[PDB]
Amino acid sequence: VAVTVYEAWRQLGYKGSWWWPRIRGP
Amino acid sequence: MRLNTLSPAEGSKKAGKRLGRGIGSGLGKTGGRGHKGQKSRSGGGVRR
Amino acid sequence: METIAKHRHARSSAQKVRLVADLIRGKKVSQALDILTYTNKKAAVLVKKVLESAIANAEHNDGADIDDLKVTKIFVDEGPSMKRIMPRAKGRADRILKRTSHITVVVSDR
Amino acid sequence: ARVKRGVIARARHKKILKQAKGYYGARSRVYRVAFQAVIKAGQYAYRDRRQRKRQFRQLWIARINAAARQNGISYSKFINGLKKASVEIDRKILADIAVFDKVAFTALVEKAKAALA
Amino acid sequence: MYAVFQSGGKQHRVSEGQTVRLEKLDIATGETVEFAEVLMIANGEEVKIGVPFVDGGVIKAEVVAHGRGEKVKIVKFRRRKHYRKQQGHRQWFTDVKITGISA
RNA sequence: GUAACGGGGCUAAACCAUGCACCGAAGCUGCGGCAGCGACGCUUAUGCGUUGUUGGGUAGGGGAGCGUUCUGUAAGCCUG
RNA sequence: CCCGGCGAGGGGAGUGAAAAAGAACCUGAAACCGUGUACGUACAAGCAGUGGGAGCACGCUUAGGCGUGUGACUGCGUACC
Repeated sequence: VAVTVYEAWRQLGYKGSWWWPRIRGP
Repeated sequence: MRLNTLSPAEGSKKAGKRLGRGIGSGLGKTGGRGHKGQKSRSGGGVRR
Repeated sequence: METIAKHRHARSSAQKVRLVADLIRGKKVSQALDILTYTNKKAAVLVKKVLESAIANAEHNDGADIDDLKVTKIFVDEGPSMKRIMPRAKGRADRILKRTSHITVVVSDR
Repeated sequence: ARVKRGVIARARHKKILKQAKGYYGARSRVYRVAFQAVIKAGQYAYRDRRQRKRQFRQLWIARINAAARQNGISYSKFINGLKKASVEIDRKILADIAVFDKVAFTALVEKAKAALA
Repeated sequence: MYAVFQSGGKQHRVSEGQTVRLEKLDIATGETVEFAEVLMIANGEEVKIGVPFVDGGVIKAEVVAHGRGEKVKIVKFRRRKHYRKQQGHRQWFTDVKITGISA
């Protein structure tokens, strides 16, 4: 019978953005 | 006259400094360079 | 005399099995069996099988007379965990654990 | 040439954690917290070695005052009379007498009152 | 019967057949020790003095053993000033056994 | 939320004047122990005595040490 | 040989110097998670300790009293870099 194996993957680190207005903008 | 009975002259084998090895040694945390500045950086200094 | 039966690498979390173990700690085997018979839980089946195995061991190998046996000890440990992957939204990934457990039962005429 | 830090570090950590027995929670299980706990305990011990003497002297004085007022005189006048009579017994012994001997203390009060008057 | 005397800058209250711990004394282990001064003697009636040091009272005792006390730890520390220090200590003492209190 | 004596409470437990007591610190004194620097003796050299005095500490300067792994002393010594 | 689904897992027997060397196999620490015994805890307010301190349990001891564990109540006390 077969033995168990694990794998893994990492993301690309997608460039998310804060789409709401700035905290203390101009 | 035995290989384990010789000894050097007194006051001839000073140890040498070792920087950054705790509080008790008196040279930990910046080992004598003071605080921030140009002279405390790696490779820092000025010309002759 | 002490008789021991164990079930290692049981497919269940230890916390869920521990809820059933304390139901029978210290009872006589005769009432422990039918206590376990009428609880609607998955772990009850496993604990019942272990208990029956312990009774059979205590009858065959060593002396007889299961009419005066008691559950002296019972406890649940943690076995190794298997690790898997579950995808989430926006390209993220998460880690899943599948926990196991070890089940031990000790019976004694005394 | 190459030195491994395996054994010395374990010895140091065990030594620190041994003297943190009986502390609550993670303060007796985790090295980073136990180290601070032990240091603070050391400082407290150093300070209380001084506070102990003050606490005991204050207790002795409070205990002498009650017996003195029982015999009909206040603490200040009592020890002023004792000083005028040139009696050198200290406060610890005086409190001990006041508890365990009601007659010798009365005799001392008599002497102090006689000298003061 | 009990008496009061001072030995090492401190005062004590003892009775016959009792052991006491004092400061270190430069006295051999076997032989006895004298205490000329006595501040008070009490048994039924109190031979207590106005002027210190009751006139004809002495206390008889002999040395039992020398030794050192238990260890204590001294710790000095200063918040976020990069300074700390440690030190240990043990204190010598002497044990005597009271043998006779004479009025 | 009392909220402009720390409270309780106070017609003296408030204020002015005089006086005598006592409490009160890691300050001073008493007892025991450690170390640094001088002066004077002996060893007349290491050293051993008599004393006087000093010992909070960051940046930083000076002086003494503990422990770890390798080489000699090692065909030695310890160890079923 | 026995329980179990002609399972997985165990309990005996046997080999071996050793199976707590059983193939997930030399030794086998820490974080982390449990079972058992002693003491404390349901009118009590805060960096969780430190100084004082009853009571209880266990061991020794010729009383005397010590040693270990716990710790009611109480003075002081706002982590580290």
